[PDB]
Amino acid sequence: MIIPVRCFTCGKIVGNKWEAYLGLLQAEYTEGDALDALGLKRYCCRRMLLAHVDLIEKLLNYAP
Amino acid sequence: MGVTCVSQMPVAEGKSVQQTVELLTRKLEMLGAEKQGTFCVDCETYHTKLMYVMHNSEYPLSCFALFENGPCLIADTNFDVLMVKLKGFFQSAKASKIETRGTRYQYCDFLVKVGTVTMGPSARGISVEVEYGPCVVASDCWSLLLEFLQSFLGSHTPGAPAVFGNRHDAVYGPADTMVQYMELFNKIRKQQQ
Amino acid sequence: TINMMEYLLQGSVLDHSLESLIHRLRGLCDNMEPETFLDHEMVFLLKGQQASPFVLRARRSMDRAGAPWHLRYLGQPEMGDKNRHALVRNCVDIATSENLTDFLMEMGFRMDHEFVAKGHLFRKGIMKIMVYKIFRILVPGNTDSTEALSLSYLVELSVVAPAGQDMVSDDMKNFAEQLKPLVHLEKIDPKR
Amino acid sequence: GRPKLGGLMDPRQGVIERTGRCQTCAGNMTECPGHFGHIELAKPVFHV
Amino acid sequence: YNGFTGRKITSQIFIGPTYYQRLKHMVDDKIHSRARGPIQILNRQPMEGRSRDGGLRFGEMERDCQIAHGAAQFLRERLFEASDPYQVHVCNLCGIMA
Amino acid sequence: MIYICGECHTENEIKSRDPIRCRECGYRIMYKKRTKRLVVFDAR
Amino acid sequence: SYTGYNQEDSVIMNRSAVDRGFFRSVFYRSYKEQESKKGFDQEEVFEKPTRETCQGMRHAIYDKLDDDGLIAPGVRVSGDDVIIGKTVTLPTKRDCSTFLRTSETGIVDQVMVTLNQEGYKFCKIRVRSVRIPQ
Amino acid sequence: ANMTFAEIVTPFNIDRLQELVRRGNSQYPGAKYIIRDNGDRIDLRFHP
Amino acid sequence: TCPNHPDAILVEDYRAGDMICPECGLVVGDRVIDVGSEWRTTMSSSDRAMMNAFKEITTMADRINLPRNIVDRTNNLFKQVYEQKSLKGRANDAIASACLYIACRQEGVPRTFKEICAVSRISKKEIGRCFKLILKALETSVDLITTGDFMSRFCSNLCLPKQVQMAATHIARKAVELDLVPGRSPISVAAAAIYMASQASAEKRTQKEIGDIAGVADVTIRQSYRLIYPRAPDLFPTDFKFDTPVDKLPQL
Amino acid sequence: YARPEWMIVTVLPVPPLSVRPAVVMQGSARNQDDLTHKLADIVKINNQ
Ligand SMILES: [Zn+2]
Ligand SMILES: [Zn+2]
Ligand SMILES: [Zn+2]
Ligand SMILES: [Zn+2]
Ligand SMILES: [Zn+2]
Repeated sequence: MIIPVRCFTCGKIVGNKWEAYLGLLQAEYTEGDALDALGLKRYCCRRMLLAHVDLIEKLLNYAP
Repeated sequence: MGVTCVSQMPVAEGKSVQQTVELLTRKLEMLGAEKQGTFCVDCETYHTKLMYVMHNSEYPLSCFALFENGPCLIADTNFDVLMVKLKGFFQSAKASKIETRGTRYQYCDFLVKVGTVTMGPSARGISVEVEYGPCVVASDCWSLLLEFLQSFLGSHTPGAPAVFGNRHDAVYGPADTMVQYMELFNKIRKQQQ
Repeated sequence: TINMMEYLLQGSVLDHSLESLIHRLRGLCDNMEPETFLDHEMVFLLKGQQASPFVLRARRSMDRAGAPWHLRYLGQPEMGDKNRHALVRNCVDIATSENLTDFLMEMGFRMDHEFVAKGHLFRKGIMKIMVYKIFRILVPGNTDSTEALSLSYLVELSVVAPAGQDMVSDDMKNFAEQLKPLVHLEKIDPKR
Repeated sequence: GRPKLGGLMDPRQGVIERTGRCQTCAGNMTECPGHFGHIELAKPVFHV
Repeated sequence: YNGFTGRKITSQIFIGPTYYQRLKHMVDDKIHSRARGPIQILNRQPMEGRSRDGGLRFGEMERDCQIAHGAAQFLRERLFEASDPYQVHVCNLCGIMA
Repeated sequence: MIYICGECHTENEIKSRDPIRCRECGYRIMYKKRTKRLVVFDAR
Repeated sequence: SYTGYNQEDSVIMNRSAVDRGFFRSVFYRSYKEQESKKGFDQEEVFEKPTRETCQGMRHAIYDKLDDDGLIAPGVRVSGDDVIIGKTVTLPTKRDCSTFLRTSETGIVDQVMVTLNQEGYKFCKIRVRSVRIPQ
Repeated sequence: ANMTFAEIVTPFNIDRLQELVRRGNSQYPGAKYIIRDNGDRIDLRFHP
Repeated sequence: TCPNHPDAILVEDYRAGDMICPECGLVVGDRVIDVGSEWRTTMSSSDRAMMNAFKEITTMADRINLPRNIVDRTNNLFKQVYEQKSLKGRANDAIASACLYIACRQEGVPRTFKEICAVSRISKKEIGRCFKLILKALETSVDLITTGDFMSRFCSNLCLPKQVQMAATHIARKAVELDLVPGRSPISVAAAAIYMASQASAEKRTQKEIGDIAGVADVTIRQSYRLIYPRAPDLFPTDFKFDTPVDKLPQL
Repeated sequence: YARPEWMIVTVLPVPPLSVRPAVVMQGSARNQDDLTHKLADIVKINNQ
């Protein structure tokens, strides 16, 4: 639902890069270029951002 | 029945509860005192008024039930069994049990016992009892207990107890020692902090 | 602790034949001089919320000086098998200090009925045979004046067994059988 | 409201309530195997 | 590299990202045991009660398997002792019990 | 006994006898508020 | 073929990944209980019973339930636990409460009370249990 | 822990079975029931 | 019934379905408790008549969308009355209609006698007579109806806003408290209050409309409204948005 | 072991309670078995 804190494979901190990744995508970076700028070199970490679905954004549209 | 005195000695400084007993007991050993076994005093409570039942190990078969200012019954161990059988009828209270467990040191006709009233699982405090078996008379054997205490206890030596109370030729009793223990226990339970 | 069950068989002897029974018991029983005890017993009942009042029996030996009061609790009858031919009750026996009356009253137990029992006690092995004449006590507190509840004397055979194993009743039945021609000791239910 | 002799729920036939024992074999629910009853037919009846 | 020893594995492993799914079948929901549990009213046989302790069906195929094994005692245990043991008093003269 | 209205999210005390219904909203779906008893989670 | 524990359509999972939430899941189970006043004097009511008031009860602790007979959200529930305390008046009042699955061990997620299509009060209790891959 | 095997008490295994009984049903390995020569069953968790 | 424990309460167990003495643990009863059930985890003339009455009750209830709980209460009431047999001379349909009315009253959502008659072939007079007889037979009673009981249904059927419904309820309750409508039927008072609120709000409903929904003649509504009109500003809620000022409300 | 006359039903056996045990439903409403209901039928008809 929300970006995982750690990369499942190697445990790299990945939970603080979702907003920056979206900002780069808005800034017109390709997905790979944005991942490289964020510093995710291992494809295990790149998978976290590339394959993430942020369902929490839509879940917040329902009144509490 | 030999005149006895029990007092609580604060651990002081940062000395751990156990660390202070270890040191106080070594100080007693440094009186030429020789260990003469082990002593366990386990007491349970009832919220009925309030009932107390205590049993020193020094007395092998007796169980003492004390009703505050009211009379103390010295009874056999089957008394605890009667108490348990009544239990459904009886009140129980909530984990107010208090126990002091420590070594017994004998110094030429004086038995000194230093123990940590461990409440439940956690120790807090210290009880010292000095008994004199030869001294049947009491209330004026205070000079003796006081001199011996100033010898080893030094500071925090008690200025008597009220169990001696009114001056009388009344002999000291095992009930009186139990009343001293009950006042000491009420103080540990409530001293707090 | 294990519990102590008391096996009791109760029977009566008229006064005229008391001498014959005394001589007979002395012969069958162990060769000990007769006890000739005299005692005062007061029963205390606890009127709590539960309907059944706890009954504790307190006994003081007036005849024997310097002997402690005895406090006992007697359980409900556990008799079941017809073959046992004995009354079984749970029992706890505790010696108590003289300040027993005050402790019980402060606790809340209330004195109910008082009796004075005088008679002879004889024993064979574990078995104890007590022959006594119950005396009613009148006046609110005292033992100076007593009236006889009956001309006859109750005879009770009691064993305080540890509750381990059984056949304790069988031994009792055999001993009771010998006194049966002189006096019919049988298990009589307390009810009526 | 109690078992009656000669009725369908005859206490003789077995145990009625779990905390009870039948009057015939004095056995509890597990021990008692149940005992048969009978009905007298005023007229003979064929067996299917 | 072998995790236990750190030595290079002689063969080169085929490794990469693949999309896997966790099925609803968890061992937690499927594990169940029965040991001297509740029984029903008439059959006096096992039935699940307040748990998954309804036991396992010792079917005809299992009966035939134990027959082939020749374990007569075990078969009798499974079908009689484990399921619904019972004893009755029967008259020798007339076979009907009473 | 506090219940939260499912529509307007209003807390209201309700007894065991009175009907379950929002005091002001009229909405008939109620949710119990989280228990005051504190539950410990191991962050594993 | 690392250690032979993946043989025959088996799989070896990374315990560290599982610890990091890998393939972790929620299991929500919903229990619905309705109180029905059907019968001359056979009525059901949600309430926490007492070991003496009712005709019969169980050793299971009923302290979890609230004054309304419903377990509050956020309370851990394991086997032999009462989530809904119901009493059906005996034609005393017999205990008609409902329990959970013994294996199940979760937290009461959401408790709602409403009137069903029949107009009878009923409660839906969603219990949440976390399934870590194992 | 749920499943049990009834072991007959022998002087060979008296001490081991006593230790298992002391452990009881609470902590595995332990025991669930004790059956006397009378054939009666005693529940260890109910009677500690 | 622990043999060694006279009068011992044996605790039930779910693991094995047995009752065990708690002080010794002895298992009294092997599998005796039946945890599966204990733990929840040619027709006779009388019965045929009862079945027909139940079918009629269900039909009448569905005509006005009454809940199944009210239907069940009506069925129980009809069973009691029918077995009591003090109304054996009265029609089963009339008994069923009166039982339905009593069930609504007891459940706290009363329906007017006219409302029940609209769904029942039995007339209002017969329904009322059977209702009185049923009350006497059951030796029970029904709480007196109040104006607020019918406000929800009447306003919803008139499609009035929630504010208008609240205003009408407050007006009727305050009028009853002030005793401006002594002896007047609660339905008539509620209809008059609803008319006042509707005329004071944007959604205006005619006397004929309100009478049609409420079962009350427009003339009766006129009488009640005339009784409550002088004190309309007092009756109206303080925080009410008057589309038509209370002074300019219709005078009739 | 088998006489032809015995084939005709003159005395009808009544199964024990264990064969057709009474069930409890909706509280304490004892639900008599189908065998109990049928036995009630034969009892009524036989008495009539
Ligand atoms: Zn990574
Ligand atoms: Zn039987
Ligand atoms: Zn035979
Ligand atoms: Zn709301
Ligand atoms: Zn027992």
